[PDB]
Amino acid sequence: METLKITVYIVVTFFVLLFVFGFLSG
Amino acid sequence: METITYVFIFACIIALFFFAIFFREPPR
Amino acid sequence: KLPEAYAIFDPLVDVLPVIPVLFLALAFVWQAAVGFR
Amino acid sequence: TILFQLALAALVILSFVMVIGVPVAYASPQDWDRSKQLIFLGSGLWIALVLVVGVLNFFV
Amino acid sequence: RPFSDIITSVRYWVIHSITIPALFIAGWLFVSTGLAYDVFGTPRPDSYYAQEQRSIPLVTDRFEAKQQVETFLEQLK
Amino acid sequence: SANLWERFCNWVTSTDNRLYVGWFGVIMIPTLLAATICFVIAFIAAPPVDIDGIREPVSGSLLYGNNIITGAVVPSSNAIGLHFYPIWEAASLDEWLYNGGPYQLIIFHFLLGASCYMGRQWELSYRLGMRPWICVAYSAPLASAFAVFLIYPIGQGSFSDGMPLGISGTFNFMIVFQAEHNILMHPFHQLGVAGVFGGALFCAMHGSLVTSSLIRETTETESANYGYKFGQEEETYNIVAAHGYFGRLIFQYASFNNSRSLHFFLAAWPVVGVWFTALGISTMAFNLNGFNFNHSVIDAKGNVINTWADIINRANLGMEVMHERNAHNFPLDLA
Amino acid sequence: IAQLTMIAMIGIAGPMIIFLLAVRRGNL
Amino acid sequence: RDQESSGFAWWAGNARLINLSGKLLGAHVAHAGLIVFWAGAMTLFELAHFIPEKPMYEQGLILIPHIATLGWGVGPGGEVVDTFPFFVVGVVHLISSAVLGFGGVYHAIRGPETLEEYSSFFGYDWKDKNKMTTILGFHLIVLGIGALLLVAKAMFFGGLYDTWAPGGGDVRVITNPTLDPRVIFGYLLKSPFGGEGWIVSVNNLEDVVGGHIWIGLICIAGGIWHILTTPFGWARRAFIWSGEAYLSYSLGALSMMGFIATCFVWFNNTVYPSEFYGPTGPEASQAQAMTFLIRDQKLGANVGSAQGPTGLGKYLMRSPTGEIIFGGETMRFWDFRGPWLEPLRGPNGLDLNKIKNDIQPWQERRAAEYMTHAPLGSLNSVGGVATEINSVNFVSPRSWLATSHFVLAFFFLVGHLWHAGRARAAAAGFEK
Amino acid sequence: QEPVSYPIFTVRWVAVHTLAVPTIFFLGAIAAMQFIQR
Amino acid sequence: RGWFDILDDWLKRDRFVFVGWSGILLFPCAYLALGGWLTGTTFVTSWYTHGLASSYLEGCNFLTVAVSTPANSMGHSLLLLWGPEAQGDFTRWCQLGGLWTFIALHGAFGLIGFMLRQFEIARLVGVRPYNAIAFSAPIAVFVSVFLIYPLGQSSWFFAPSFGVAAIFRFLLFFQGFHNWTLNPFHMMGVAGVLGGALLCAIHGATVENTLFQDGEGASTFRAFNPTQAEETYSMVTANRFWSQIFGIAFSNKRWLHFFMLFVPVTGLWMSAIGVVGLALNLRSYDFISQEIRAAEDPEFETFYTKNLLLNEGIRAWMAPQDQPHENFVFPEEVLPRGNAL
Ligand code: CLA
Ligand code: CLA
Ligand code: CLA
Ligand code: CLA
Ligand code: CLA
Ligand code: CLA
Ligand SMILES: C=Cc1c(C)c2cc3nc(c4c5[nH]c(cc6nc(cc1[nH]2)C(C)=C6CC)c(C)c5C(=O)[C@@H]4C(=O)OC)[C@@H](CCC(=O)OC/C=C(\C)CCC[C@@H](C)CCC[C@H](C)CCCC(C)C)[C@@H]3C
Ligand SMILES: CC1=C(/C=C/C(C)=C/C=C/C(C)=C/C=C/C=C(C)/C=C/C=C(C)/C=C/C2=C(C)CCCC2(C)C)C(C)(C)CCC1
Ligand SMILES: CC1=C(/C=C/C(C)=C/C=C/C(C)=C/C=C/C=C(C)/C=C/C=C(C)/C=C/C2=C(C)CCCC2(C)C)C(C)(C)CCC1
Ligand SMILES: CC1=C(/C=C/C(C)=C/C=C/C(C)=C/C=C/C=C(C)/C=C/C=C(C)/C=C/C2=C(C)CCCC2(C)C)C(C)(C)CCC1
Ligand SMILES: CC1=C(/C=C/C(C)=C/C=C/C(C)=C/C=C/C=C(C)/C=C/C=C(C)/C=C/C2=C(C)CCCC2(C)C)C(C)(C)CCC1
Ligand SMILES: [Cl-]
Ligand SMILES: [Fe+3]
Ligand SMILES: [Mn+2]
Repeated sequence: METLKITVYIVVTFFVLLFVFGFLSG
Repeated sequence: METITYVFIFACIIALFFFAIFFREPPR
Repeated sequence: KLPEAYAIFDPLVDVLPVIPVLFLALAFVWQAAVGFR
Repeated sequence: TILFQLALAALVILSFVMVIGVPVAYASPQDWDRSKQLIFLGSGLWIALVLVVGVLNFFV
Repeated sequence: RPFSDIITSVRYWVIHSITIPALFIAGWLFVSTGLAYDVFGTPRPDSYYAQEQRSIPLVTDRFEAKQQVETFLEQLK
Repeated sequence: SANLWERFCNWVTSTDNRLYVGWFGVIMIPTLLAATICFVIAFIAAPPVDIDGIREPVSGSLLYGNNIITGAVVPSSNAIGLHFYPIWEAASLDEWLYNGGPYQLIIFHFLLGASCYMGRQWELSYRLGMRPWICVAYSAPLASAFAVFLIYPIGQGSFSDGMPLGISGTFNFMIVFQAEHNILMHPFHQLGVAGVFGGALFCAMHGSLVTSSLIRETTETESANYGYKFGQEEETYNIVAAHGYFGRLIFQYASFNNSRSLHFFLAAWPVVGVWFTALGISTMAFNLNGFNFNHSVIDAKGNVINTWADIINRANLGMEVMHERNAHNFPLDLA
Repeated sequence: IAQLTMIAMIGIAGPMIIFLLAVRRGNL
Repeated sequence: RDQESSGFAWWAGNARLINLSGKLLGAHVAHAGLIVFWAGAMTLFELAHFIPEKPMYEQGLILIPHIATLGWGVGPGGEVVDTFPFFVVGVVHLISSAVLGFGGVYHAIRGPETLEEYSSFFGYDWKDKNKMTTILGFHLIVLGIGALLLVAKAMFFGGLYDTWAPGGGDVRVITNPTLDPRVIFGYLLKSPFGGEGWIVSVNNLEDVVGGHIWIGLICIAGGIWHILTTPFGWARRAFIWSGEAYLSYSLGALSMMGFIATCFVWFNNTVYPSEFYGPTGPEASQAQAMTFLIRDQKLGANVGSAQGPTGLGKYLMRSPTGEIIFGGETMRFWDFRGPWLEPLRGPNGLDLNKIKNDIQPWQERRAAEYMTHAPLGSLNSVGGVATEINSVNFVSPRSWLATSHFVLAFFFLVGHLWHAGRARAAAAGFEK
Repeated sequence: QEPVSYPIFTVRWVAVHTLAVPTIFFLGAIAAMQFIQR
Repeated sequence: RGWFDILDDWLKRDRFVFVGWSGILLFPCAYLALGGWLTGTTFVTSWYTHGLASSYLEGCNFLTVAVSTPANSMGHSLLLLWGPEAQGDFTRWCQLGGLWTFIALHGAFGLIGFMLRQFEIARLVGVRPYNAIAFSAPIAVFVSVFLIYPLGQSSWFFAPSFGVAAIFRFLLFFQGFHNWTLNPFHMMGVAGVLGGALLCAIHGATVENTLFQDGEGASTFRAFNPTQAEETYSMVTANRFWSQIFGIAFSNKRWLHFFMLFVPVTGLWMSAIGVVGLALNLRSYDFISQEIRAAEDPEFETFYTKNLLLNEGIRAWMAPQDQPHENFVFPEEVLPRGNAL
C-alpha cells in the first residue's frame, strides 16, 4: 500500500520526464 | 436485465467509434 | 471624520476619487475636436 | 485661526488657475519664453504655499 | 433622401428645434399632472388599499368584471 | 540503426500518423485513460457515498438500483474538505470508496488532460504551418470546466459542493445553486445565455445562407491526396432588400464592409459570452451574489406591494429551507 | 459658503482646456 | 505621427509610442499620476465617511485597513485611537500627484521625442540588450530597498500590528527576524492543497519580516548582477528581444500574482488582521458553532460530550485524524486558526474543560460579533443571501478584493495571450 | 440608382415618423416619473 | 396594364426597405405588437389581475416590469375591446389584462408575415429558401408555449407574461410543477442548442485560421458579398487538421453547412413536442421503479429523490402568491422543511 504510493511517484515522474526531455530536444 | 441493456448499448457505441476512425472510406 | 477647520470643503473632497475616470472621457473629446485621426 | 482660512482658500484658487494654464502654454509655441517664466514663478509660489499652509494647520 | 446628410439640412433645424421640446414637454405634463393614473386605470401611490378592508382586489367574474372592479374603485380599493 | 531515442522522437513528432500524438499527448493519454476507465467502473458499480458527513450515503451506481438518468458519481464526503485524499491516504480501500475518493481521482485526472488537449491543438497548428488561436476558442469550455470543478469548490471550501458527474447530479447542483446565490438575476450568466441563444441563431443563419448559395463544388482527386484547384460555383447577385435591412447592420457592427469579419464574428460571440458566465460562477464562489429586488414598491401606509421578483425570492426560501438539514437555527451562513 | 461653485467649475473645466488650444493653434 | 502613417487608428494610437522614447516615458509618469491620485483622494473621501467609534468593516473601507495594520493610528484590540495619521497620508499622496502629472504633461508636449541624441544613458532601444538589462538592474535595487522599508518600519519605528500577541492583538515592535532558510523557503515546498495552501499559511510576523530581509537582499543582488552582465547565449537563443514581447511577459506574470493575491486575501488572517477587514469565511462558521457551544452550556449543561439527532455529536465530533473538532457543516473547516480560538485549544484538539472555564469576555464578544457578519453580499449592495429583508447593507471587503482581482487576472491572462501571439508573429516575420 | 425627387409623403418619411413621435413622448414621460414623490 | 399590375410593381421596387405583399401583414402587426409591449410595460397595471405592480409609473426597473396575463376567471377569452367584458372602455381593457392578448396575437401574425417575407424575397432573387424553413423553428416554439400550452391549462393566466422577471418566474414554475429538466424532449432541446453553439465557435475559428492570402497581398478581389465566405479558406488544411485532432472531419463543405442548419432546428422542434405534451399535464415526473424501491427500503437515497423533495418545496412555498386567486393558506406547520425530516 505504500509500495503503491512509491509506485505512483515513479511511474508519473517517468512520463513528465519523457515530455520535457522531448520538449528540449524540440 | 436493465443494467445489462445499459452497458451493452454503451459497448456498441465504443465499437462504433473504433470502426469510424480506422476503417473510414477513402476520400475519392 | 474630517478636521473641524476643514469642514467647509466637506462636500468638495467627495468627487475627488472619480477624477481618473473622467480622464478617459477627456481623452475622447480631444479626438472628437480633432475630427478623428 | 484667520490667516489659515485665507491661505487655504488661496491654495485652492492658485491650484485651479495653474491647472488650466500649464497645458495651454505648452500646446502653443508663440511667446513661450515669458510663458515658461511665469510657470516658474507660479510653481514657486505654489510649493511655498503648500508648506506654509501645512505648518499653520498645527496652530488650529 | 439618404440618412448620411439628413441632419445637416436647414429643414432639420428650422422645424425640429421647436417641435421636439413641444411634444417632450407634452410627455412630461402627461405624468406630472397625474393624467396617466386615470387613463390606464393605474392606482394612485396610496390607493392600493381601501381603509375598509386590507384585502387585494381580484375580479372573480368575467361578464360582471366591469362593475366588480368599479365597486373596488368606489371604496378606493 | 538510427539510435532509438531519435526513432522515438521521430515517431512522436510525426505529422504522418493517423492521429497526432504530441509532447502534450504523452501526458494526455495516461491521464485521460485513468479518468475514462475510472469513470466507467464508477458509474456502474461505485459503492454508496457519504457526502454530508452524517453517515447517510447517496447511491450513484447502476448495479445498486439506478438507471443512467438517476445515476451519478457522488462527490467526496464533507469531512474531507479541500484535503488531498489519494488511495494511500486511506487505511483500507472500502473507507476510500465510502468517502468518495473516486470522484476526486477522476476530476483531477480530467482537468490535467483537458489542458494537455488544448496544448496539443496549439502544437499541431504550429507544425502544419497553420495560424494559431483555434485553441484560444477552445479556452472557453476549459474556463467553465475550471470554474465548476475547481474554483467553485475552493471558494466554498469543500469538494463536496462540486458538480456531481451525472445527469440528475447536474440538475441537483443547478437547483441548489440558484437557491443560495440567485444566479438568474446575476448579469454574467445573462451574458452567457445571450451568447448561447445567439450562437444557435447565428449557426442556423450561416448554414441556411451558405447552403442555398452553393451550386456545386469539385476538386480532382487522385489515389491518395486531393487535387490542384479547389473549384466552386456560388451565386453572386442579390437584391437591395436584404442589403438595406440585414447587410447594412452587419457591416455597420463589424465596422468593416469586408465579409472576412463574418466568420470572425461567428467565432467570437459564443466564446466571449461563455467567458463572462465563467467569470460569474468564479466570483460567486467568493460569496458575491446576483440581484435581489425586495419591497421595491411600498404604498404610503407602509404595506409592501409585491413585484414579479418577490415570487422568485419565495421559491428561493422554499428550496433553501429544504437544503439545510443541519439545524433549525441556521442564522447566517455560507461561509 | 460656495461649495457647489467649486464642483461646478471643475466639471466644466474639461472642454475649456481643449477649446483654448483651438484658438492659439496647438491643434486643429 | 499626427496623421496616419503607421497603419493605426486613433483607438490604437498608443502604438505610435514604441519608437518614441520621451513620449513613452511621459505616458508612464502621467499615468502614474492618476494612480497616486486615486490613492490620496480615495483615502480622504473614505475618511470623511469613517466614524471612529464603530468597527471599520461595518462601514466598508478598503484602504484605511491597510494603513491601520502598520501601527499608525491603532491601539491594542483593533480600536482606532486617533485618525490624524490617515488624514496625513491622504493629503500627501494627493500632492505628489501634481508633480507626477506635471512631469508627464511636460514630457508629452515639450520634452524631446528621442532620448538617444542627448545621451545614450537616458536613451534606449529595444534591440540593444545591454541598456535594458542595466535599466532593469537599476529598478531591482530600489524595489529591494523599498521592500526593506517594511522591515525598517517593523524593527525600529513603532513596529506593526501583531494580532497573535495576547489580549486579542497588540501593536508591538518586532525584535526577531527568522534568518533560518529551512523555515522560510519551506513554504515554497508546501502543498497547494488544504491543510496548507503553500505561501498562504503564514501565521507569524517573524517569518514575514525575515522573508522581507531575504527579498531585499536577493533583489539588490540581482540588480547588481544585471548591471554587470550582458545576457548569455542560451538566454538570447530562447527569448524574443522585440518591443512588445516584454509587455507580454509582464502581463503574464501579473495574471498569476492576481490569482495569488486572491487566495491570500480570502484565507489569511495574520497579515490582514480580521478586525479591520471583516471576518474571514472559515472564521465565520467556526465562530457560529463555538459561540453556540459556550452559549447553550450556560443554560442547559455540557453537550459537547452529548450525542445529537443526526447520529453524530451535537457540537463536537472526530476528524479522520483523531482530533476533536466542531461538528455540523463546519466540519469542513478544522485547519482554521484564529487569535480568539487558540487559548481554548488543547493537545487533543478542542479540550472541553477549557470551553467550560477558560473563556474570557473578549474572546466571546469577538466570536458572537463575527457570527452575524459572515462574508456575503450583492451588486445592489445589501447583506445576506437573496432571501433576507433589507436591514443591513453589509458586504465584506474580502469578497470585493478577491472578486475584482480574480476578474482582472483572467482579463490579463487573455491580454497575455494576445500580446504573446503578436510578438510571435513579429518574430516569425523578421527571421526571414 | 433610386434618384432623388421624393416629396414630403414618402415611405422612409413615414417610417422615421411613426417611430419618432412616440419614442420622444415616452422619454418625456419616463423622465417625469423620476421626480415622483411616492 | 391594370391597376393590380401597377400596385404589384410599386411594391417590388428596389429600395432601402422592402414592402411587398408580405409587408402588409408584417409591418402594422409588428408595430402594434411591439408598441403594445412598450406602452404597457410603461403604464399598464396588474394590481387587478395578479395583485402585483409591473410598470414604471408605479415604481419598477428594467428587469422587473412586464405586461402581465389576465385573471383566471376570464377563461380562454379573446379580450376584444368591443367584447362583452370591456364593452368599449379602454381603462377596463387595460385593467383586465386585455392587451397581453393584443400583443400576443398581433405578434403571432407578425411572425407569419415575416416568414412570407422571407419566401417572396428569396423568390425574387431566385435562390432556395432554406432560411424561411429554418425560421419555422421559432414559430413552433412560440405557438406551442405562448398559445397552445395555456389552452391546455384552464386559462391564459398560466401563460407566460412578456417580461424579464415574469419569464424567470416561468423557469422556476416549470421546474417545480413539471420537473421539466427530467423530460427527454427538453434534454434533446438542450443537446441541440448547445451543439449549435459548438458548431458556431468551431467553424468560425477553423475558417479564420486557414485563410488564403496569408503571405503576398490579396489575390481575392471579390466578394461578392452574397457568397458569405467559403472562398477565403482552404478546405484541405482544415480537413487535414481535424482528421488528426479528433479523428473525423468533414470532407464536403455543403454537408458541413447543412449540419449547422439541421442541429438547432431539430433541437427547437423536439422541445416543442415535449411542451405540447405538458399542455395536457402528462409528465415524465418519476420513475415508477425508483419510487417502489424507495418506499420499501427507506435508507435508499438518490440525487433524483433529492430533486423531488426540492420541487415539493418550490411548489409549497411559491403557490399562495403565484395563485392568489385560489386563496391558499398554509399554516406554517404544514409547509415542508429540512429540519422536520
Ligand atoms: C433558459 C435557458 C438557459 C440557458 C440557455 C442557460 C445557459 C447556460 N447556463 Mg444555465 N441555468 C438556467 C437556464 C439556462 N441556462 C436556469 C433556470 C438555472 C437555474 C436552476 C441555471 C443554472 C446554471 C448554473 C448553476 C450554471 C449554468 C451555466 C450555464 C452556461 C455556461 C456556459 C456553458 O455552456 O458551459 C458548459 C460548461 C462546460 C463545463 C462544458 C464543457 C465540457 C468539457 C470541456 C468536456 C470535454 C470532454 C468530453 C466530455 C469528451 C467527449 C468525448 C466524445 C466526443 C467521444 C450557459 C451560458 C454554468 C456555468 O456558468 O458554468 C461555468 C453553471 O455553473 N446555468
Ligand atoms: C524579476 C525580474 C528579472 C528579470 C526580468 C530577469 C531576467 C533574466 N534573468 Mg534574472 N535574476 C533576477 C530577476 C530578474 N531577471 C533576480 C532577482 C536574480 C537573483 C537571484 C536573478 C539572477 C539571474 C542570473 C544569475 C542570470 C539571470 C539571467 C536572466 C535572463 C536569461 C534567461 C535565463 O537565465 O533563464 C533562466 C530560467 C528561467 C527564468 C526559467 C525557470 C524559472 C524558475 C525559477 C521556475 C520555478 C517554478 C516553481 C517550481 C513553481 C512552484 C509552484 C508551486 C505552487 C508548486 C533574463 C534576461 C541570466 C542572464 O543572462 O542575465 C543577464 C544570468 O546570468 N538571472
Ligand atoms: C491616461 C491614459 C493615457 C495616456 C497617459 C496617454 C498618453 C499619450 N497618448 Mg494616448 N490615448 C488614450 C489614453 C492615454 N494616452 C486613449 C484612451 C485613447 C483613445 C481616444 C488614446 C489615443 C491616442 C492618440 C490618438 C494619439 C495618442 C498619443 C499619445 C501620446 C504621444 C505624445 C503626443 O503626441 O502628445 C500629443 C498631445 C497633445 C497635442 C495635447 C495633449 C494635451 C494635454 C496632455 C492636457 C492635459 C491637461 C490636464 C487635464 C490638466 C492639467 C494637469 C497638470 C497640472 C498636472 C501620449 C504620450 C498620440 C501619438 O501617438 O502621438 C505621436 C496620438 O496622436 N493617444
Ligand atoms: C496592463 C498593461 C497593458 C499595456 C501597457 C498594454 C499596451 C498596449 N496594448 Mg493592450 N491590453 C491589455 C493590457 C495592456 N496593454 C489587456 C489586459 C487586454 C485585454 C482585455 C489588452 C488588449 C489589447 C488589444 C486588443 C490591442 C491592445 C494593443 C495594445 C498596444 C497598442 C495600441 C492599443 O490598442 O492601444 C490601447 C487601446 C486603447 C487605449 C483604446 C481603448 C478603447 C476602448 C473603448 C476599450 C475598453 C472599454 C472598456 C470596456 C470600458 C470599461 C472598463 C472597466 C474595466 C471599468 C498598447 C500600447 C493593440 C495591439 O497590440 O496592437 C498591435 C490591439 O489591437 N491591447
Ligand atoms: C477595483 C477595486 C475596488 C474595490 C474592491 C472597491 C470596493 C469598494 N468601493 Mg470602490 N472604487 C474603485 C475601485 C474599487 N472599489 C475605483 C477605481 C473607484 C473610482 C471610480 C471607486 C469609487 C468608489 C465610490 C464612488 C464608492 C466606492 C465604495 C466602495 C466600497 C465600500 C463599501 C460599500 O459601500 O459597499 C457597497 C458598495 C457600493 C454602494 C458601490 C457600488 C457597488 C456595485 C457592485 C455596483 C455595480 C452596478 C453596475 C452598474 C451593475 C452590476 C455590475 C456590472 C459590472 C455588470 C466597496 C468595498 C463606495 C463607498 O461608500 O466607499 C466608502 C462608493 O460610493 N468606491
Ligand atoms: C520617473 C522618471 C523620470 C525620468 C527617468 C526623467 C528623465 C528626464 N527628465 Mg524628468 N521629470 C520627472 C520624471 C522623470 N524624468 C518628473 C516626475 C518631473 C517633475 C518634477 C520631471 C521634471 C523634469 C524637468 C524639470 C527637467 C526634466 C529633464 C529630464 C531629462 C531630459 C534630458 C535632458 O536634456 O536633460 C538635461 C538636464 C539634466 C540631465 C539635469 C536634470 C536636473 C533634474 C530635473 C534631475 C536630477 C536627478 C538626479 C538627482 C541626478 C542625475 C545625475 C545624472 C548624472 C544621472 C531626463 C531624460 C530636464 C530637461 O532638460 O528636460 C528637457 C529638465 O530640466 N524632467
Ligand atoms: C429568446 C431567443 C431568441 C430571440 C430573442 C430571437 C430573435 C430573432 N430571431 C430572428 C430571426 C431568426 N431566428 C432564427 C433562429 C433562431 N432563433 C432563436 C432564438 C431567438 N431568436 C433560436 C434558438 C434559433 C435557432 C433555430 C432564424 C433562422 C431567424 C431569422 O432569419 C430571423 C432574422 O431576421 O434574424 C436576423 C429575428 C427576427 C426579427 C424579425 O423581423 O422579427 C419579426 C417579429 C415580429 C414582428 C413579432 C415578434 C413577437 C412579439 C411582438 C412578441 C414577443 C415579446 C416582445 C418582443 C416584447 C418584449 C419581450 C421581453 C421578454 C423582452 C430576431 C432578431
Ligand atoms: C487640482 C485640484 C483639483 C483639480 C481637478 C482637475 C484636474 C479637474 C479636471 C477634470 C477633468 C480632467 C475634466 C474633464 C472632463 C471631461 C468630460 C466631462 C468629458 C465627458 C465626455 C464626453 C461627454 C463625451 C463622451 C462621448 C462622446 C462625445 C462621444 C460618444 C462617446 C462618449 C460617450 C465617450 C481639485 C478640483 C481636485 C481640487 C483640488 C485641486
Ligand atoms: C498626456 C496626455 C493626456 C493625459 C495627461 C494627464 C493624465 C496628466 C496628469 C493629470 C493629473 C495627475 C492631474 C492631477 C494633479 C494633481 C493635483 C492637481 C493636485 C493638487 C493638490 C493640491 C493643490 C492639494 C491641496 C491641499 C493640501 C496641500 C492640504 C490640504 C488639502 C488641500 C486639498 C487643500 C491625455 C490623455 C489627456 C491626452 C493625451 C496626452
Ligand atoms: C518563502 C516565503 C516568502 C517568499 C516568497 C516568494 C519570494 C515567492 C515566490 C514565488 C515564485 C517565484 C513562484 C514561481 C513563479 C513562476 C512560475 C511558476 C513560472 C515559470 C515559468 C515556466 C515554468 C515556463 C513555462 C513555459 C514553458 C515550460 C514552455 C514555454 C511556455 C512557457 C514559457 C509559458 C515570504 C516573503 C512570503 C514569507 C514566507 C515564506
Ligand atoms: C396598443 C394600442 C394601440 C397602439 C399603440 C401603439 C402602437 C403604441 C406605440 C408605442 C411606442 C412605439 C413606444 C415607443 C417607446 C420607446 C421607448 C420605450 C424608448 C426607450 C429608450 C431607448 C430605446 C433608448 C435608451 C438609451 C440608449 C439606448 C443609449 C443610452 C441613452 C438611453 C439610455 C436614453 C392602439 C392605438 C391601436 C389602440 C389600442 C391599444
Ligand atoms: Cl439537496
Ligand atoms: Fe461558414
Ligand atoms: Mn453548500
